[PDB]
Amino acid sequence: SDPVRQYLHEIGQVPLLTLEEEVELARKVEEGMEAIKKLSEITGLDPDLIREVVRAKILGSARVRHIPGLKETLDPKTVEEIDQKLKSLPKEHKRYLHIAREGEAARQHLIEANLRLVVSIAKKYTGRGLSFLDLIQEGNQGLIRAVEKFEYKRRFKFSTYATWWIRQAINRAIADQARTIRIPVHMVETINKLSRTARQLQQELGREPTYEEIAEAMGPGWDAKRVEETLKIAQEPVSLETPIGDEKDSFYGDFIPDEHLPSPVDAATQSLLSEELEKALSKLSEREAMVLKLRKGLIDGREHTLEEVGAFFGVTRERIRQIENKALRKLKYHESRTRKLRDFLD
Amino acid sequence: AAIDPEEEVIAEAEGVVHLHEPASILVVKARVYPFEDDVEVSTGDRVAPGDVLADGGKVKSDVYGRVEVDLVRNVVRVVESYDIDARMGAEAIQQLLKELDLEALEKELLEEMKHPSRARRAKARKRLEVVRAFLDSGNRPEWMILEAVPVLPPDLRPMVQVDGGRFATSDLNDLYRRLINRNNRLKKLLAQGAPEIIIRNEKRMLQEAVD
Amino acid sequence: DVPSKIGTLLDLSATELEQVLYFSKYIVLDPKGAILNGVPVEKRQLLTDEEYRELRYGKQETYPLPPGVDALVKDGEEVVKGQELAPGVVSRLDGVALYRFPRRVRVEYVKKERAGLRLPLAAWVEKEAYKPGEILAELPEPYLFRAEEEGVVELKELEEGAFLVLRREDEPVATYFLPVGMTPLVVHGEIVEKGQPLAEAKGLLRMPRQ
DNA sequence: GCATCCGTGAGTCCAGG
DNA sequence: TATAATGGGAGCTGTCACGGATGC
Ligand SMILES: [Mg+2]
Repeated sequence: SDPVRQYLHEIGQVPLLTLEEEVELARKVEEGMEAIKKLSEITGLDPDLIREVVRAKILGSARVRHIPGLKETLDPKTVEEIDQKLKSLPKEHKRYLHIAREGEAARQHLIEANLRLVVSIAKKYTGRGLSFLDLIQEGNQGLIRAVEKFEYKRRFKFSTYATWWIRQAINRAIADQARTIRIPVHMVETINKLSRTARQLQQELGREPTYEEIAEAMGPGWDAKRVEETLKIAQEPVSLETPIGDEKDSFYGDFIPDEHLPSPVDAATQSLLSEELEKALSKLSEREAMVLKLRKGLIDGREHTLEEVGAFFGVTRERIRQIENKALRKLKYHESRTRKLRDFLD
Repeated sequence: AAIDPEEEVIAEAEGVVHLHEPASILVVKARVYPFEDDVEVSTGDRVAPGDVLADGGKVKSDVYGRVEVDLVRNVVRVVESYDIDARMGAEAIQQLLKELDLEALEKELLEEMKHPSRARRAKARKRLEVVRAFLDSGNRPEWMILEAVPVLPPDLRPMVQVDGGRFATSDLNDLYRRLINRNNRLKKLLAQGAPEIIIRNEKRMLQEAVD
Repeated sequence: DVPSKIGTLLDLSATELEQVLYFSKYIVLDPKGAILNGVPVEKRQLLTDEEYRELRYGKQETYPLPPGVDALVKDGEEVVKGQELAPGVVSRLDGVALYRFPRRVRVEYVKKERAGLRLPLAAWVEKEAYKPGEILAELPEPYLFRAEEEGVVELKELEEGAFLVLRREDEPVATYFLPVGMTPLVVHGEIVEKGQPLAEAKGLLRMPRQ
């Protein structure tokens, strides 16, 4: 019922590796990687396509799916075709097919063996934005990189090299998802550095630091203004459903207006403006009203150049500019008289 | 063989080899089949009795199982195992929902409705209510399993800058984000061919995110 | 939503639909002639992880060998339930045993050589070859096998039985074979002239087992 | 046939903070 | 990028009462 207890059980199924069993699975993995390289040398097919085919038949038909790097869609038809053209090899070549299969199975068994290291490492990363189980699955991506990159020949135990890629993976996830508004990795590291700096400064000052103390202890290039802006960028969003009162009647969204959709006052004012603009445009002849309705864009939404208004009216650009002048002047006179439009200038 | 050549073991003269004091011993319910010529199945292939293992057709399969081509010992090992299709989760259940022929269940349960015991009548009526709801409706039972989870339009779950410049947001945003992260991580653990246990855990966690 | 609509249609109790949906039990869609505990696999039957892994990948088990103790059973060799796999390991299933990381590799090197012995005709048992352990000769009284070359002694000792090689100057000059029942009287690297005692044979001398 | 466990519901509006 | 590291931690304690689905 409790997902992490269930997953701790599934993990305690696979027993841990003896130094021999670990070195053996490691070695088989390295040699199967080698064998896929050799099988590409032999067949001239793409090493990644080769790897995905060997992997397909290892895991089973339960899982075959299109791979993004692969230039070909990986369905049972084409994996049967390529598995057949692989089985059509000489003994000393088809031997590399058997090698790759064994290497894939060693890979799965070594991963599933070291699945508990991931848990023991991610338990120290909770309360940092991400769920325990989210943290374990990122540690599992770390375990996968580490299996595919491990060199038994260096004589090091597996745990030592895996722990690096596991820590790497968990930290990249924490820095990549824990924020609703996502902030690049380098910037998150800068923010955290600034955190720890201010904490040192306060733990020695007996009080919080100002922007200036932090801009000093942070180093050159950093002025108080920059500390300020970096903080303003780090400011996480807050929930609309965060309550204000003991009762559930009170949310925080219930106080935020909507400044996008216009108010009925606003819309009505635009309507009265449109109508009064029409009323004062009609005192112009339809040519000068039309020249202005084009040169500003109250019709069709866009304003025209003088060449367009003159090639529409069949008149020179000086003449259409001139009847625009006189249209504007007659509108200014009508406005000095009736004063019907002043109230809309705000 | 060994890490560095100067520790390898080479045979100085002709002799047979004997292996004493092994680290541990592994009993496997399997079937052995030696070979001398070219072998025609690789490790990972599943084979039923009557299948061609090695040497052009001479040595063949006795038992139901899965192929382990031991090259050191020059023998094909077939480990007793069926090709059983047993699944987990909503992909399985969506299958079973697709495979439900409704009218045949309507018939089964109408027959059931004649039963003397009041209990079987009650349960077959209850079930028939669902079957006939889906029938009269036009609704495919598998629709109760989501493949494409829809996204509510942004304005009804907003990211709004309040007066102070700070941001308010809705909880549906953090829920959807959880969903996209677990879905993307799943797609990437699939492409990279991750083990079973891990894909199971990602699948479960993804269910709970949709929940 | 009780009573589950999905759980109603497919005749699955809430407990089971949870177990399949939240990944605690497998549900079968095509048994493919699978079997378990003798009963064959019926479609839509619910299987735990142990059960499904058994049917799908095969029962197996590894048992550890304490250090220094060898195997009672051989590699590749079929074993039965209950059969002890080592002086402290008893196997819980049947099938083929397999070795995991042998500690000691013993190579038996074959040697085909030519060696000479001298015996009183009375005691010899004439045969065209001599099987291992087969009697070679029966002597009535202690008889001193004697050197037939001058040289330095290379005394190579087997489990039972011995090889004396005399070598004048590095180059070998004689290879004498001393079978079971004949004690050498010389030490490695000894100098012997012709006719001095190499070995005393008493009673019967038979071929060694090796 | 009875307990037994499950989920679901439990008055209106108004102010603050 | 390489000593080696291999199964988590809370829980939260004083409603009340129904209906309706699930086990001896
Ligand atoms: Mg500074």
